Amino acid sequence: TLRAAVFDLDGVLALPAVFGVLGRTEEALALPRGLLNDAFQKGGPEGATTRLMKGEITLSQWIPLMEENCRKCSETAKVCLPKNFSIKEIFDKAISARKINRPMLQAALMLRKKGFTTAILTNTWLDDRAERDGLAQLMCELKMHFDFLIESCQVGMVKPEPQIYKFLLDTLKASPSEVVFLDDIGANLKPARDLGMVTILVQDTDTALKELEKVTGIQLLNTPAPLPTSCNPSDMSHGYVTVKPRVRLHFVELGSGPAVCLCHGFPESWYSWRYQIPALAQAGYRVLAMDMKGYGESSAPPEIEEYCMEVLCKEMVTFLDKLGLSQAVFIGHDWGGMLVWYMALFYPERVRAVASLNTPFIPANPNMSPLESIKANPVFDYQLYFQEPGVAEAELEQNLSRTFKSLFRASDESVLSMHKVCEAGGLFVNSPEEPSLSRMVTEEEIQFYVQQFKKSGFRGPLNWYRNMERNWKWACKSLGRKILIPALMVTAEKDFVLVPQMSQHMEDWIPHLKRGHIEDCGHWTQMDKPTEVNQILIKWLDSDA
Amino acid sequence: TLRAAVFDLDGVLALPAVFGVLGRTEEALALPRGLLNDAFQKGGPEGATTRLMKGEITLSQWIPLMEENCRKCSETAKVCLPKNFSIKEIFDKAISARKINRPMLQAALMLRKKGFTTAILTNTWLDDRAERDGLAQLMCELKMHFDFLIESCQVGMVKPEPQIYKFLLDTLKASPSEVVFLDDIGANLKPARDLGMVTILVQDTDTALKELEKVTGIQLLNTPAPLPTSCNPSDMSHGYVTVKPRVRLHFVELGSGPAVCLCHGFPESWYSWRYQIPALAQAGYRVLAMDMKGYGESSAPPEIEEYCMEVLCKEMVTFLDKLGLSQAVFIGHDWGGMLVWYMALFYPERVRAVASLNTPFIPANPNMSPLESIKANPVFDYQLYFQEPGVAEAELEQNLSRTFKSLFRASDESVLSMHKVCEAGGLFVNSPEEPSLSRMVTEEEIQFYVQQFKKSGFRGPLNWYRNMERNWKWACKSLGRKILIPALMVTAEKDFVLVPQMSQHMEDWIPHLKRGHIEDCGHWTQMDKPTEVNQILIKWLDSDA
Ligand SMILES: Brc1cccc2ncccc12
Ligand SMILES: Brc1cccc2ncccc12
Repeated sequence: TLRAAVFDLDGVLALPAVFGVLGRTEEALALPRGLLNDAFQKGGPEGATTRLMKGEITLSQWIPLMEENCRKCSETAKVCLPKNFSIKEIFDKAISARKINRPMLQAALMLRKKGFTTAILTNTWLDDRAERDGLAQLMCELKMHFDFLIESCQVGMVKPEPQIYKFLLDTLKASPSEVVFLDDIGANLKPARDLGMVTILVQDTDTALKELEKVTGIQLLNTPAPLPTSCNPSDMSHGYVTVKPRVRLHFVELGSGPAVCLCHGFPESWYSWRYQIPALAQAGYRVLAMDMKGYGESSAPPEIEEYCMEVLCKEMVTFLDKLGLSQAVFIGHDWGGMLVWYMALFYPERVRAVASLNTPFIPANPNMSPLESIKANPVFDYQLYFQEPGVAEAELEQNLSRTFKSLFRASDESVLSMHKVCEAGGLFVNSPEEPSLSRMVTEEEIQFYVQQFKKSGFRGPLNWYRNMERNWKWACKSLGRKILIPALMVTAEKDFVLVPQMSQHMEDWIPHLKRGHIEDCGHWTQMDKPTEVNQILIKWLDSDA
Repeated sequence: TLRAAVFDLDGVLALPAVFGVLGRTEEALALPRGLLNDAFQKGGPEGATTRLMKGEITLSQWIPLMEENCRKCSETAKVCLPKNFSIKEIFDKAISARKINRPMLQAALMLRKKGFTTAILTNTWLDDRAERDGLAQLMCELKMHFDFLIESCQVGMVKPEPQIYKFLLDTLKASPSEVVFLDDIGANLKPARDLGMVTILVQDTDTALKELEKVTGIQLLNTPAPLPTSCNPSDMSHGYVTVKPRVRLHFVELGSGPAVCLCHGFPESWYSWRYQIPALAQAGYRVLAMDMKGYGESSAPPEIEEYCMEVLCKEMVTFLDKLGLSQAVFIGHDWGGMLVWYMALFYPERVRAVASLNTPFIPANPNMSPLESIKANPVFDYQLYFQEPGVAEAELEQNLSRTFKSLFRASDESVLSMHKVCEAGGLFVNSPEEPSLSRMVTEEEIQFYVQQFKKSGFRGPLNWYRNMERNWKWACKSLGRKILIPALMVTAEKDFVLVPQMSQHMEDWIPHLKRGHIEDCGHWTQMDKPTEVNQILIKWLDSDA
C-alpha cells in the first residue's frame, strides 16, 4: 500500500529535459548523432559528469572538462566543431528554457494533500555560473511543495548507484513497496524497481499521470483547477516594528523585489492575504502582509482616537521609515482599502502605486456630516451599530468561532444582512448558534482567526469605524487634490455593502485609474476568488508598479 | 540659553537650493531676469505656489498652473519662451541635482549629540511625480537624524505666516529664546526673529556654521570625522524565522534592494554590525543582520552537534527558503566569516557574492586531524581552552560586563593574549576585575551585549568551536571545488589571531578573489574601523554584487 511518491527533476518535474539539449544541439549544428551526448557521459562513473553530480567539483569547473571531452569525441568520429561552439552557452540556454511541468507538480500536490510523503530525488550539480539564480529560483518554487529534496551533489551519491536508493528510503522512513518512483531515465528507475518500489517510466506527462492515478487510486488527471498556494503561519518570517512607544506593528514577509504592503479589512488579519503572499512573492515582489493596528500580533490600544485615518497613515509612514523603505505599493481591502486611498492622497512620495479591493474612493462631502451620509444608505447600518463602545464588542466576542463562521461566507452562502442591524439588535440575531462551514474556509483557518482575536478582541478593530467626524475633517483638507500616481480599483460584483456602482465616479479624482472586476465575488475578495485576485494584481503590478 | 536648533531644507540642509534653478534657467535660456521667479510667486499667498506649499494641490496639479503663469509673465515683459520649455523637466533636474549639505547635517548631528532638540521646518509640496522616489529617499535619509520634521504641505501652514512659527514652538515645547533657526530666506527668518528666536541667514554654509557655533558654544566646524550612523535596537524592524521545530533565527532588517546577509562572529550579536546596517541600506541594499544560532533572540539549543558547519549552513539555506529569497550576499566576520566561505562552497546557487572580514579561507588538510592543526599554532590556544564543556562558560558567564569590556578592545588597548590560555587557566586570569572602557564602545553598548547574553549564555556560542572533527570531515568533501562566485577577503593588520598572512594562499582556491586591507585594525573590525569597513563593502557590493 502506497504512502510515498518520489519524482525526478529533469524530464519529470521540470521540462524540457536539460538532457534533450545535447541531442537538439547535434541536430541544429548538423553534428554526428550522439556526439555531444557521448562527451557528456565520457568515462562513466569516473568521468567529469559523475564528479560533477557527486559534488566533487562545481558546474564552472566541469565546463572546460566537458569541452575537452567534446573534442576527443569529435576526434574519433573524424569531425569538426563549429568555431563558435560554447558548452556554457548551450547549458545557459537549456537551464533557462527549463520550466516547471505544472501538471506533474499539481499531481504531487494532490498526492501530498491526501497524506502522501513526497520527495524530489535528483542528479544535480553545484551551480556557480553567473546566471545560477534562475535555477536557484526554480528549486525554491519546487522544493516548498515537497517533504524532501535529495540532491546527488549534496549527498555525494548518484543515480543509478544503489546507496542513494537506500538513502531515499531511510529519509522517507518507508519500505520500498510503499513508494512510487517517477523517472524519465530507464537505467535510474531499474534499482528502485529491483528493490520492490512501484515505478513509472515518464515519457509524456499524461501517460505517466494515468499510470500514477491507476497505481495510487487518487484522481490526478482532469481534476478541478486547484486553489493558489496558501500560507502556513509558523513557516513565515514574522516582522515587528515599534512605530511609537506603545505601538508595535506585526507583518509577515515573503519575497524579493519592490515592496508590496498588504492592508487587510475588518475584522481580519495578515492571513486574509494567505493566497496572495506566495503568488505575489513568486511574481517578483517583496510582500509585507500587515496585521493592521488593533489586530493579531500588532498593538491594540483602547483609545478611539488611536484609530483615526490620520494617525494610522502616519504610523504606516513611520513603519516604512523604520524598515528603511522610501516607498511601497499599497494594496488594501475594506478598511485597508480606505487607508490605502488616504496614503496616496497625503503621502504620494511614499506610495509606489495604490490598489484597492472593493473599497471605492469617494471624496468627503464638506456640506454634510459623515453620520448623515452613512444614514442615507441602508447598507451602512452596520456602521451605526458599531458606534456605541462595548455593544458590538460583546456580540462579536461572545463566540469567536460563530463570529468568523457567520461573517466569512461566499455570495451563494446564507450571508448576514447588513441592513436593519440596529433595529434587529445585532449582526447575528437571525443567524444560527452553530453556523455551517463556508466553502471559502477550512475549520483550521477559522481557528487561526479565533486564536488571533483572543489577544485583543474587537475594541481596536471596531475603533476604525468610530472616527467618522475626525476622518471627514482630515479628508476635507485633500478636496483640491487628485490621485495621479498608478492606481487600481478592483470591484467585487456581489459585495452588497461595497457595491461596484459606488466606484463609478472615481475617474473624476483619479483620471489615469485602472480597473479590475470580479464576477460572482462577495465581500471577502481574497478568499472568495483567490486565483482572479492574484491574476489582476500581478498583471497590474508588472505593468504599473 | 539654547536647547533647540531648527533648519530649513532648501538652501540649508539641501544643496543646491531648488530656488536658484529659476534664476539658472533664465540665464541659460537668455530669458529676462526674474521672469521664471515672478511666475513662481504669482498671486502671492493666493497663487498656485501657496496652495501647493499648503497641501491644497499636488506638484503634478501645480505644474500646468506654473506653466500658465510663465506665459502671462512673458506676455507682460513682451518676450517668448523656447518651444521646448518644460517646467516638469526643469523641476525634475533641480530636485534630482539637490543633495544633502553634509557639513550642515554634521552640525545638526553634533548639536543633537550635546542634548539639543533638532527640527526640520520646510515649505514643501506633496510630490506625486513619476520620479518622486528620489526626494522620498532624500527625506528619509535626512529626517531620521532629527527629532521633528515639520512640512508646510502636511500642516497646511506656510513660512512666513506666523502660525507655523507658533506651531514649531509648540512641537519643540520651548520658548523662542531657547531656539536657533537657520534659513536661507530673509523673509522666512523675520517672524522667527521678531518672536525672539536666535536666527541665522544662511548664504554659504561655513559662515552659517561659524555663527551657529559662536551662538551655541559648541564646536561644529573643523571637528574630527564623525563615526558612521549606528543602530538604536528598539528603532529596528526585528524578524523571526523558524528554520526547524526547536530553532528560530532572529535578524534586524533595514533597506531595499539586493539582500545582504550579515553574519557576526564570537561572542557577538547582530549589533556588531550597528555601523554597517544604516550605511549598507543607504547604499541601496536590503540588510539582514543576523543573531547567529546560539545568540541573542535566536534559539540556543544545548547540543554540540547543533553547531557544526553543515547544520548551521543548512539552517541558513532554510532561512532564505522561508523568507522567499533565492539568493543573498553573505558577509561574515570571525565564525560568521567561516560559515560564509562554507555557504559559497556548498550552496553557490544561494550566494550572490561572499565577503569575509579577517577570517581566511584555508582548505582542510585531509592528512592531519584538526586538533593537531590548531595545536601547531600558539595563537589558536584559546580554541583548545574552549573545548571542555562548562570551563569557558563559567569564566565567560561569571561577570558579563567584565567579559565584553576585556574582549572588545582596539589594537592600542591592553588586549587579552590569545597565547597560553590553557596554561594560564583562562582568558581573563591576567586581566583586571574592572576593565577600562575601550574607545570603540560606550558603556550602553556593553550593556546591550550583557543583556543579550543573559538569555542563553556562552554554551551555544562556544559550541561553534566544538565541532572541529565534524567540520573537517564535511570540508574534505569540498577539496576538489573552487570558489568561482564574486568573493572579497578583508584583512585586519593588527588581528593577532586571524592574521592577514594566513590569507596569502587564497587565490589558489578563489582565483577571481578581490581584496581589502584595514591598517591599524584589531579583531573587532566593524567597530574598530567602521568608516573603512563601510567604504570597502559598499565599493565591492556596487562593483560585484
Ligand atoms: Br463586517 C462586513 C463588512 C462589509 C461587508 C460584509 N459583508 C458580509 C458580512 C460582513 C461584512
Ligand atoms: Br574571543 C577572540 C577571538 C579572536 C580574536 C580575539 N582577539 C582578542 C580578544 C578576543 C578574541
